[PDB]
Amino acid sequence: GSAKDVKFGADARALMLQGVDLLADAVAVTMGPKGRTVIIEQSWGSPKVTKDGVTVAKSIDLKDKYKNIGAKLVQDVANNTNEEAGDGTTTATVLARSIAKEGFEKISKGANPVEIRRGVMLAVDAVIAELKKQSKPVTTPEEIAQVATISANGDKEIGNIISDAMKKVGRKGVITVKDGKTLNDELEIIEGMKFDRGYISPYFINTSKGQKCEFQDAYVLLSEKKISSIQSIVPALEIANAHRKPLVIIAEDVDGEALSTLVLNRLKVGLQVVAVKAPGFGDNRKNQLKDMAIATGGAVFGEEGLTLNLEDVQPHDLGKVGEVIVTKDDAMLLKGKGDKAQIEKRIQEIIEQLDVTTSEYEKEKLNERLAKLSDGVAVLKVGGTSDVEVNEKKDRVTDALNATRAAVEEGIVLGGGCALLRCIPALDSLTPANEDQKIGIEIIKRTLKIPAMTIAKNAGVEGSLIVEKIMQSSSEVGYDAMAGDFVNMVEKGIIDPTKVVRTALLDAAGVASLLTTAEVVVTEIPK
Amino acid sequence: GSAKDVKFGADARALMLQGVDLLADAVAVTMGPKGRTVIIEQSWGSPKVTKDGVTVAKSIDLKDKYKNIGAKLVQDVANNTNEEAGDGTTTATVLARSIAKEGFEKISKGANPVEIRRGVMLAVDAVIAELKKQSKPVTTPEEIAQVATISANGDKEIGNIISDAMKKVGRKGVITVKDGKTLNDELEIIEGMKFDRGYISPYFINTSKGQKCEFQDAYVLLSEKKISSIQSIVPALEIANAHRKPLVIIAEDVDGEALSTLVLNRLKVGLQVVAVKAPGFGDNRKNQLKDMAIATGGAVFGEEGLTLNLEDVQPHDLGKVGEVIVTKDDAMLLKGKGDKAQIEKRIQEIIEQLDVTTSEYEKEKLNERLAKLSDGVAVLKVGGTSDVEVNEKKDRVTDALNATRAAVEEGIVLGGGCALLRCIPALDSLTPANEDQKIGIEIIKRTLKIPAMTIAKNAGVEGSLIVEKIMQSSSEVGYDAMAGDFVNMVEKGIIDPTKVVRTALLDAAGVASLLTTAEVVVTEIPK
Amino acid sequence: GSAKDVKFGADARALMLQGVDLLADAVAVTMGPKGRTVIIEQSWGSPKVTKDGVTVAKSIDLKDKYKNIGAKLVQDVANNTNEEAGDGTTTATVLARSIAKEGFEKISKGANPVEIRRGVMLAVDAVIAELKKQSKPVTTPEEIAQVATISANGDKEIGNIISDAMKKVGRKGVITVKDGKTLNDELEIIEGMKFDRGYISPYFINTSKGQKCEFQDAYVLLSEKKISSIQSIVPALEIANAHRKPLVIIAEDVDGEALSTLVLNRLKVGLQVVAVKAPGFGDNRKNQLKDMAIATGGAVFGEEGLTLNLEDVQPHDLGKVGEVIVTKDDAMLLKGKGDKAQIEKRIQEIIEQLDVTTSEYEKEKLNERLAKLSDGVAVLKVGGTSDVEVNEKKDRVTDALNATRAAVEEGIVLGGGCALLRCIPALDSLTPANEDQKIGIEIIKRTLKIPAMTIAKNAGVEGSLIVEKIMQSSSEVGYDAMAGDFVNMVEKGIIDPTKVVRTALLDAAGVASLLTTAEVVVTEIPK
Ligand SMILES: Nc1ncnc2c1ncn2[C@@H]1O[C@H](COP(=O)(O)OP(=O)(O)OP(=O)(O)O)[C@@H](O)[C@H]1O
Ligand SMILES: Nc1ncnc2c1ncn2[C@@H]1O[C@H](COP(=O)(O)OP(=O)(O)OP(=O)(O)O)[C@@H](O)[C@H]1O
Ligand SMILES: Nc1ncnc2c1ncn2[C@@H]1O[C@H](COP(=O)(O)OP(=O)(O)OP(=O)(O)O)[C@@H](O)[C@H]1O
Ligand SMILES: [K+]
Ligand SMILES: [K+]
Ligand SMILES: [K+]
Ligand SMILES: [Mg+2]
Ligand SMILES: [Mg+2]
Ligand SMILES: [Mg+2]
Repeated sequence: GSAKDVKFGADARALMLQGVDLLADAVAVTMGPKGRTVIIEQSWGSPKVTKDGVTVAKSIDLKDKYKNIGAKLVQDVANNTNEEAGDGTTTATVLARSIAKEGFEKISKGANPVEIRRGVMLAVDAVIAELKKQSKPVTTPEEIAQVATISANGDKEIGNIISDAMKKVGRKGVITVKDGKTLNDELEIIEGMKFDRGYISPYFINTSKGQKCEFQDAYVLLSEKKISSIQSIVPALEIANAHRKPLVIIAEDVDGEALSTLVLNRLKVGLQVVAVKAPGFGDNRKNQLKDMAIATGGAVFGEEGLTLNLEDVQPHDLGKVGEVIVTKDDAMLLKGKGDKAQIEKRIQEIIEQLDVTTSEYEKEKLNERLAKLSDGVAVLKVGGTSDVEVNEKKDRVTDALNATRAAVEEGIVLGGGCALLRCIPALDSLTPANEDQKIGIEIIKRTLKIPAMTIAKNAGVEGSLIVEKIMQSSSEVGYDAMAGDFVNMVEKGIIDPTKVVRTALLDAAGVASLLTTAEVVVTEIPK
Repeated sequence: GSAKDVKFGADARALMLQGVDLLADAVAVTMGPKGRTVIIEQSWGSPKVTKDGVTVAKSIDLKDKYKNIGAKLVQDVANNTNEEAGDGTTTATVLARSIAKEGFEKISKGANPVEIRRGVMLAVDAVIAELKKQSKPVTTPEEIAQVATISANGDKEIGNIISDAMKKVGRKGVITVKDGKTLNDELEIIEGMKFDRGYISPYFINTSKGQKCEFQDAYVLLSEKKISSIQSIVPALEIANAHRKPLVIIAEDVDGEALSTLVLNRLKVGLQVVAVKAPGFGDNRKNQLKDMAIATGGAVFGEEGLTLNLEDVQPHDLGKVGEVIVTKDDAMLLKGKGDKAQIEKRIQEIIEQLDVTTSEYEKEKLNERLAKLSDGVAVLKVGGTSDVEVNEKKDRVTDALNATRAAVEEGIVLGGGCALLRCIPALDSLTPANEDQKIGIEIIKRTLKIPAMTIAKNAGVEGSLIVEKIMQSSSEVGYDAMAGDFVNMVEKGIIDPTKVVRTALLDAAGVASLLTTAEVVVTEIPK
Repeated sequence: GSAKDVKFGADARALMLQGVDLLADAVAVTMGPKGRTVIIEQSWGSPKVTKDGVTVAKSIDLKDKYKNIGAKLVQDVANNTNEEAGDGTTTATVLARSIAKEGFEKISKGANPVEIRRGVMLAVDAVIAELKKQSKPVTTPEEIAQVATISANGDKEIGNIISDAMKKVGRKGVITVKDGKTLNDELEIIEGMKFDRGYISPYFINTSKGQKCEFQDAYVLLSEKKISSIQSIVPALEIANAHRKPLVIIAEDVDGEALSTLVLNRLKVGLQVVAVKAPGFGDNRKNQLKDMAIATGGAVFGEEGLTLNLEDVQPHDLGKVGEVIVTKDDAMLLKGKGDKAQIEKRIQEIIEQLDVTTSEYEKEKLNERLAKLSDGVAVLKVGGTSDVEVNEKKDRVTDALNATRAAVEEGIVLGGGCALLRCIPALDSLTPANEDQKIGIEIIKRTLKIPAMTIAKNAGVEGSLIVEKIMQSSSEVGYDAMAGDFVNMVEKGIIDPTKVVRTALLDAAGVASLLTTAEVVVTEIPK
């Protein structure tokens, strides 16, 4: 409806490339062991100091809307890489800038940018196949410590404490990061669990920093049926809220009108309540529900056997937890106030059920329930002098945790950008169908050298010479930019998760190759 | 006396470097066989298209006076290289920019830039000594053709015609360049003379294109003594007024009172007249005077023997020339209208004088006089379609002539910037006296790679990789950027004059190392 | 000196292409039999209506200096085509625009525009050779009338009167164009003379419309020797001052003081005088001076035989002419007041001298002198109702005369742009040395279709379809754009001079391929 400005061809592509180049130039200074930090002014308080690429990317918006379009596209690259992998956002940003620049350079009258994008996608699929060929699984805790050390900008203490938390809890166990009042980082093992169901409505977020709902010493209400009716929730609301404590409502399916009343009580008067869907798709749902009620000290409502209704609720039928953390994709409970003897009885019942199962699939669920109820969770308190140092270290510790989980689930490859450098001969064996696919393959081939060049450039040396010497060396030799010398990467611990590398490459390639197909750009005229 | 703006330290150096970088970025696009051209708008008509570095440097002035200071200093580098060598101005410009940038980067509180300049000078002296050690004298006309071909941006026709002109006339003979009316270039051999005395007053310049006085079918007046009195020039100026041919007055020392009269008659009514000092010191001066008089048909006035006064001049005692060209440092006569028999008698007299002398010093003067009478003068007429193409081609022809004469004088070294690349181990063997001299030596060492990197960069390849592969290769192997491959440069003809390389390096180094000593910049406030 | 603005690469090239495109779009509307006219506002009086391409080109200057540079370069193309051939300036303009656009489109990082220019020159040489093979000489006066009709925008009356003037006077004879007081054009045969020597000083121009010096009923002074002394010109100038007829001074060589006095008298008080160099080299010069002194009724001064000095001049020793027209390169006398018996005696003497010559070179000079004395001068009086119509028609008549003389000199080819279309297979049989020469050859190959496409576009039809059907037809078939149908071009008389076509192509190609080598543009900042 509003008036629009329309730009065509080379001028529009140059303006979007200027926006892409500005955002990527800001992001790229943080890459590698010799990367620097970015200070972002916050509107409410102290400025934020970060080395995290997606944090820098999300904080940059440009007044020129043509440049802002390219900035938003590179921001999409960084955000998608952060959501899918939790690391490698700087790598994804510089790869996206490289693909966008080399694709913009190749636009001519006879060129077909859609087929160039098809060649880019084919080359990226070939590189991802080569990366999966080069990947090896993580077998030792030393590799875990090395991955967490590299991902935390070379901090050996973070790698050691993450390796210790993974040894004490498990490789698939849950580890969380929260603020510490001391100067040094500390690791504690406490009671709790995490399940992979997020919140149902986005109106319960009272902490806008992490988009999560955080309550302490809250009631948790369990039910086998869907907690729906007004005569089921309103007396429950009165009993739970009116006991000077918050409320957590775990149910099967919650969609309609009662949560709108919950949102009305949250926004107008300030009801501290949260509602989460229950996990499971069968009898495992009921088993985890009973385990929840035993661990929190609460009771199952609307069950088939006892038939306890939500119309008659008593305060002794509600579980008490020391903390509840609800995010978009998962929620978790800390320090339930349930009886220890009942938890031990349920654990022994789980042991007996494991002793009488051989289906090789219910054993997995029973072992998961036993690990959820037995070994506890890991909490990392990040020390530091001030809030800015603590937040920067939180960013690095979260990066290290995400990269360590990715390395556990999908293995490791050579770090320092050498893994992408070793996939160039896989591109050399490709036969393009036409000239535009050859252009796209060559774009990806010249893009694959960019992360190692950026890492070497941030170290103050010439990146092209370093990359050439890496390619002329054997397959195990790369460049330690911190020590500034050519070493065996595996024995020096400079390794990357395979998932992070392939996620960054795919997320950069899709958006940047889509961007290079543009001929016309339409913007609103500024008012 | 006007108001001034004063800037200190890093901001002033950054603005000066911005001006230096702007001028050097404009100049550097013309370097090498794949360099491009610069179009400069002319106020009086058609724009000029040039590949010549000093023309681009002279054509750029900046409104910001802090940037304009650095622009003027780099312009001084280019102009000094053009005056001293006639070639290599683009190389001097990029070397000066490199030295200025690395010197500005290395300035700290404890740094002493004067001692850094001392270390720069010591390193440049070492590199020039290595260049003299690496030089090879020119022995074959094929080397002459190769030098003239390389200096003329690679076309073999200019190199061949310059080689033919130097075969017909001689290695030390005089060759001139002027406009041609045909499409193709052509070489002619006509009879004439050249001596190394320029004009005495700058008011005789009629052609502002080359700051030279050009007359055709002109009178030549000769005298052994100084043409001094007013009554010595009143018959001469009366004959010039009464015979309609421009007057060339060659004398010993001309100053003060009647040169001012010639200026007055040139500016008010427009008398075509020029005054040149006589060449030689002693009997050689009067011998050359008699040679000029008998070659042009004129007579020597005020001589010791005949005692012919300047008060009584007859029209048959004045020489006639088909052309006279008077530049700042030399003068030339072409097509003297003298008797052939008298010239032949003078030539046989010179031969007989040589036959009875063995002094081995004035034998050189006698051979010079015989060459001036008998060897000939080459004229290159540059063909083309328009004035812009003709001027652009004459730039390269003049560059090739200057480089060929320099190669005759001082020999040849490897082209493509490889000669400077082979002087890096000479810097590696130096022991600096202190830290600042070490800084200057490292500045020169990193500067020595700049010309080859610029040549490779203009060829569309990565200059650092090319320079690394050259340095890892044998001493005879360099990079042909025209063919894009690594070749033996002597047998492929890619060679440079030694004088051009050392002149460009010295002229860049002195000015740029003086520039890097600055802390305070004082400019006038614009009105 | 003054502050400069420097632009790099694609933006500067786009700005100069905008200037080239604007000037060529203005010029191209006048092309062909259905071209339209351009009105140019004049500062002093009525606007000028023209179909002439170089007149439109020289009248356009742009405030944007970057666009004005390309405008000046295309103006140089048009001016060089007008000077060398006198026709085909619109064709040269559109060819130059085509070459500039296609060369600007083909510039990339790896492209070498200098070698592209070399390929352009090689392709243009091949096309010019093919045009010379395709050319045929003019044999019949019907071909003369057809050429003059085509060049005068289809005006058969102009072609007929030019053919009649060439039948009465000769194909190599002299024909002049001036204003007429009637409505229709007239042809008058007078007795007069023309030689190929222009004025010595450019200060003698009185009519700024055509840069020519025109006097009526003028004195003519001749001298075998150079008119040298002030004592030689003072009797002549006192006669020309007293006896009051404009003074034509024919001399051997004039460069000095008396011409400065002539210029001073021209500028201050207004002495209507002209000075022209003497034609010929040797005894032919003396014969011509005696011939024309007798033909004008004057006398030869300073001769070897009679020895008549320039100090004693009488009014009966000077010739009288009805008109004198002195341009930059040639001069003419009309209606010399000589004795008929003396001219007849000299003509019979020339016949007697022809009867005793067999060297086949002095016979040519004697026949030329006989044709000068007895052939006659044709004068075309151009009719019209007003000055603007007369000026437009005189532009067309001058174009027709230039094209007719070019067709006499070098023959004819097919008109309508078909001659350039038939040279495409000559480019198809070319093997380029590298990729850049291939790019230049392709540029010239696509450019060769532009004139016929422009002619068809001005006719209101689709040019590409017409050019495709011409190329698919036989070699003698072209497109009559006036009749709008495909005909035999020779049979219908749609023919062009070969010299005009090759001159336009060469003049466009040299400047436009030089322009496509630009990377940096330096302009003056406007004040
Ligand atoms: N000592 C080292 N030598 C060489 N490369 C190293 C070294 N330490 C880390 N790297 C490399 O640096 C890269 C990680 O850099 P960084 O963490 O700053 O960026 P990112 O993972 O792309 O983004 P972000 O952490 O901002 O989400 C990896 O490729 C890793 O292999
Ligand atoms: N085919 C080639 N391969 C490699 N280097 C080459 C080749 N041809 C020329 N060169 C190098 O290019 C340089 C000359 O470039 P150019 O003439 O443009 O600049 P310049 O001599 O520094 O300055 P200017 O000519 O503007 O006064 C020399 O170093 C020469 O060795
Ligand atoms: N009837 C016709 N059919 C086709 N082509 C024609 C016809 N008459 C003329 N032409 C062509 O038109 C062109 C002449 O156009 P025009 O005279 O307007 O331009 P020009 O010669 O390039 O420039 P200018 O006359 O302005 O100096 C020639 O190529 C000629 O062959
Ligand atoms: K980073
Ligand atoms: K150059
Ligand atoms: K026209
Ligand atoms: Mg990281
Ligand atoms: Mg040069
Ligand atoms: Mg015409």
